[PDB]
Amino acid sequence: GSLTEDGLSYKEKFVVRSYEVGSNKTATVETIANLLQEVGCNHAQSVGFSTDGFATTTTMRKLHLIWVTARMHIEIYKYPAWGDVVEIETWCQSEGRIGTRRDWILKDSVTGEVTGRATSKWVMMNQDTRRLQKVSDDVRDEYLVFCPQEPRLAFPEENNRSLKKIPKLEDPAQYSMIGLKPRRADLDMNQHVNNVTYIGWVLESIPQEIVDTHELQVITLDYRRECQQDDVVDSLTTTTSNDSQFLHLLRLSGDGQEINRGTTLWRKK
Amino acid sequence: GSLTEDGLSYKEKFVVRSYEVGSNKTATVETIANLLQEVGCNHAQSVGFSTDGFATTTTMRKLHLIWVTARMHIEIYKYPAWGDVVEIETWCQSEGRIGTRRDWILKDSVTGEVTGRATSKWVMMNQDTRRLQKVSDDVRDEYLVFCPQEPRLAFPEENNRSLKKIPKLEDPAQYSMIGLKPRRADLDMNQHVNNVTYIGWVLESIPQEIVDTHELQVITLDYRRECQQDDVVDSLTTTTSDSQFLHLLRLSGDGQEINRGTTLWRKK
Ligand SMILES: CC(=O)N1CCN(c2ccc(Cl)cc2)CC1
Ligand SMILES: CC(=O)N1CCN(c2ccc(Cl)cc2)CC1
Repeated sequence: GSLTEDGLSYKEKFVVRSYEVGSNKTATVETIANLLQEVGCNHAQSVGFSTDGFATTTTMRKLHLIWVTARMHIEIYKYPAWGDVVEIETWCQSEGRIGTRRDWILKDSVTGEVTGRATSKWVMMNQDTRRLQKVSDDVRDEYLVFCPQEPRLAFPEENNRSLKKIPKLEDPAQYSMIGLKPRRADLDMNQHVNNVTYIGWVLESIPQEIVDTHELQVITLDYRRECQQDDVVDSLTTTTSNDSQFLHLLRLSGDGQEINRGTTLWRKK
Repeated sequence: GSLTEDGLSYKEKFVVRSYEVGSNKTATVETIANLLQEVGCNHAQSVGFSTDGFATTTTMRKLHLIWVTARMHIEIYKYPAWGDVVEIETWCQSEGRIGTRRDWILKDSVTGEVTGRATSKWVMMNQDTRRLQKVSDDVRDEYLVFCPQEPRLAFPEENNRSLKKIPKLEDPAQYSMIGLKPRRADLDMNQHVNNVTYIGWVLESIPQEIVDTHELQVITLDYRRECQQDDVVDSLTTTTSDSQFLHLLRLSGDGQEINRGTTLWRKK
């Protein structure tokens, strides 16, 4: 991997592994999400930011401040097959008062065609209190020199899917998968549940018949609260719709405290 | 990756990824196990065998025959750190009547030192009936041309840790983690639970204090029965001692055994 010529974005190539593919012999959306996270981590390492997933500065670290994902939106046109080389380009931009954004473009290395795209919205928060806080000018100034300042969007369209408001699923859910718990492989280096695990938990309540006869085209996920190492989660799904659409909700098994909500769009094979 | 000069082994390099490391910022044993499986798959692809994990021949495929792991034994001296390059060499050998074997040597790419080693025993069986079958001479002959015929062992010590018999844990277990279920990420391309998931399930019943103050040095795991997509598993552990543990994975309901194993941990 390497920063591009203008130093305002980062590119990396990946060969799809045997354990990274699903029933179609192509990479799963969780393998894609792991790769987006990996290239974001390598971009941070390339310019001196933390490499723990929070991409902090020394100033943020002494104030116990971190960057946290508020929303992840992924759209895949073609899932790469086992042994294929996928090239991923990533960049970040400030959105002032709303927070910050990281975008990605996935391409087939052989043809150069865009096979997928993703965007994520981030907010600054105190690590201990979990209270959101506005980024100071002195912290912001350290990041702007690594971002393009002219808008560069992976999703430029007028009222695109990445910005749509997601409603809360109402009981009873059409489908459910209960008692989901994270194991040590689901945790990052700081013992937090990896964002990719929540994607897997959302998809667990999709009926296998849909998975067998459709391909996942779009996934949007809002992150409201962290699932702790010892928490148990319920995954709820209701069909909202050639295409199938679902509304999703992840909540704690006991009190029903919401941790995530999202929507998925599937296309018939 | 590539076959070596003599064509009797295969080598591949891997750079450790950010999501592949544990609290020590070094690769987990599950990341190592995934890499061993990956290099075994690439070795099969490089000489025309199936690439689904069963490394079958056309003849085996028409008879519904597969190679299945009976035992996996891994010993790690140094876990590679995030961003390090690890080189893995793998080869396979026939053990006649006992079944077959795949071995691996892990090295630090920069220094060339051996950082780990692994061995696995395989048996042939019918995929539908699950009955073990003796390998025919015509099937065996297709594989021998890709194996060294002089013994080449990752664990040569006479009656070493890789060959020790594992006893069955007796109730009550000292520690337990119950109700473990596989999700779609735990399945391979043919919807079977990946062997690496069972390693993760075994380790779930190790107390976090041990994980926090020790490094896993050796793991031996016997595979008795497959956990299906809709099965629920209980993971049991009892200290037998460095720290040593006896492990047992069984179905949550009837207590049917799926795996047994032992782990050895070294104080940090
Ligand atoms: C970990 C990660 O991908 N991100 C998204 C981009 N981030 C960012 C922060 C400040 C400014 Cl001015 C611009 C961008 C925060 C961290
Ligand atoms: C999947 C896997 O790792 N293996 C290695 C050992 N195998 C093998 C079979 C026959 C002979 Cl003669 C030698 C070796 C089966 C495939």
